[PDB]
Amino acid sequence: QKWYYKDPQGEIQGPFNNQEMAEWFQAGYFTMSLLVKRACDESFQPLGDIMKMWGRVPFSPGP
Amino acid sequence: SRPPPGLTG
Repeated sequence: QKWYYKDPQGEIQGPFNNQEMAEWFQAGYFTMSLLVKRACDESFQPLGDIMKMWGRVPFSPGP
Repeated sequence: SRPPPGLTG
């Protein structure tokens, strides 16, 4: 549940929780090229690749 | 609400 992303300079920001990531995503700060991962993930992935592979990003909330 | 560290909006 520990999210990281790379900023435009390549610096790794985080960890952030699901709610913080979801808020920033809904506010529009993230393009689908933003590179994200949790500590437990294999590699950074752009949000768009996560969407193409899973149909959703894990931090998106819902029922 | 703060912006994401390393991003500005």
